[PDB]
Formats: sequence, C-alpha cells, structure tokens
Amino acid sequence: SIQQQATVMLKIMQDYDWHVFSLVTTIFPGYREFISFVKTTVDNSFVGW
Amino acid sequence: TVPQCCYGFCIDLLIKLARTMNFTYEVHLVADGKFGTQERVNNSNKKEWN
Ligand SMILES: *[C@@H]1O[C@H](CO)[C@@H](O)[C@H](O)[C@H]1NC(C)=O
Repeated sequence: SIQQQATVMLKIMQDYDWHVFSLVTTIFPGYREFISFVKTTVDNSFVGW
Repeated sequence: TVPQCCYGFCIDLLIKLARTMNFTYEVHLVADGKFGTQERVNNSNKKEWN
C-alpha cells in the first residue's frame, strides 16, 4: 500500500546520507492521501532524521 | 488523588487573573510530576507530549 511504501522510501532515504528532500505530485485524490501521510510523518519528528 | 494544599506567588497571580476575568480555579497536580516536554516514546510509536 501507499502508506507503508512511503515509510519504506523514508527508511531508504535514511541511508545513503540523505536528509533534505522535496516531493512533487499531481492532483489525484490518491496522491493527496500520500501527501497528507508524508506531512504527518514530517510532523512526527520525535525520532528519526 | 488526596487533596493537598498549595500556595505561593503563582497561585496569587492566578487568583488575580481569575478575579479580573471572572474565571474559576481548578488547581490539580500533574500525575507525571514533570514539565512533560517532547520525548521519544517506546518502540517509535508516535510523537506526543506528557
Ligand atoms: C463575571 O462574569 C460572569 C460570567 O459568567 C458574570 O456572571 C458576572 O456577573 C461577572 N462579574 C462581574 C463583577 O462583572
């Protein structure tokens, strides 16, 4: 699913010495859920990069 | 939740604010006993405050 795929992408970004990122998407309703999940994960910064 | 007696300067300021803005006092001690700032929860569950 998209929710876990974003987590896998972020975990991969943790390696390779990557900390700064920026995402571009479209207006599809399914993509907006991904954007909201990414924003919530960014707001969830108690652990991680 | 036994009733304790707390006083000092902060409570006096609170009483002054309540009298100026027609408020009420419901002072209750924090169960955690700490300020409760941002902390890392167990097993990386989520971000929250205590
Ligand atoms: C204070 O505000 C309360 C609002 O619940 C009001 O009933 C009361 O008359 C006010 N007292 C004064 C002195 O203005």
